[PDB]
Amino acid sequence: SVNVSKLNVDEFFKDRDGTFILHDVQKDKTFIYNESRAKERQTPQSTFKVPNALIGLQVKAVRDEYDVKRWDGTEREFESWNRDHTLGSAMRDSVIWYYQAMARDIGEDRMKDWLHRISYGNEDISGGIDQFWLQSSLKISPLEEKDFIEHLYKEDLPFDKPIMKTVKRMMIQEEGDHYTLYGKTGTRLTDYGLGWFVGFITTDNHSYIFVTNVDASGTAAKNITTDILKKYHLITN
Repeated sequence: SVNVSKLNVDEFFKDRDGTFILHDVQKDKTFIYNESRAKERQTPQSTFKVPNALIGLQVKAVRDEYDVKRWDGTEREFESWNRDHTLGSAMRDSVIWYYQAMARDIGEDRMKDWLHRISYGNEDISGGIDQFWLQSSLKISPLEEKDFIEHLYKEDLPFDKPIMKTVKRMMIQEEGDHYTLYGKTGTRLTDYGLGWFVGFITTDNHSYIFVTNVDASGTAAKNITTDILKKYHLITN
């Protein structure tokens, strides 16, 4: 099994400004590439869909991963956004409008209370109930994102356990024969100059929490992550 203290990911960050964090759950060891950036609080983008979904389910703003919100008919920038969505499909396709509707239903008071309860970054929602995670007031460091995802993995958060199971299932990106990859991307869609992929991977007898944060798109962040996990024989088939 991989010894994360001996990782090297230099080849995947050439000509990039990024950080990579990998935590071995069973061996309780953490590798960090670019610790300075790992400590820098940044806007979470669609990585906020993870805590947003937990809170929205917990307060019954939405019923389950299948809660349908009908598309209003307005053509938006991405084709995948221009159809009816559910909590789960809107996570998979980063459908901002769905999560904005849910955030408005959660409301400022409950959102503030929950972000304080889970100590999510600077907890700053002053940018607006349906805007604060989108290159706005809320900021969280890559290491803080790793801690949050690790708490979700271990279910050391103050949510009902079935809600945490549901949201983790909504994060499934690839279900192979020998591994399951969970994750959420985020991108700053103005310049595509801030990108995230946060999540975890399970194999037989091993699991790992990861965060990639980079001066590129969320897709680039995800591809860097999967390249690293493949290199170390965690993503196989």
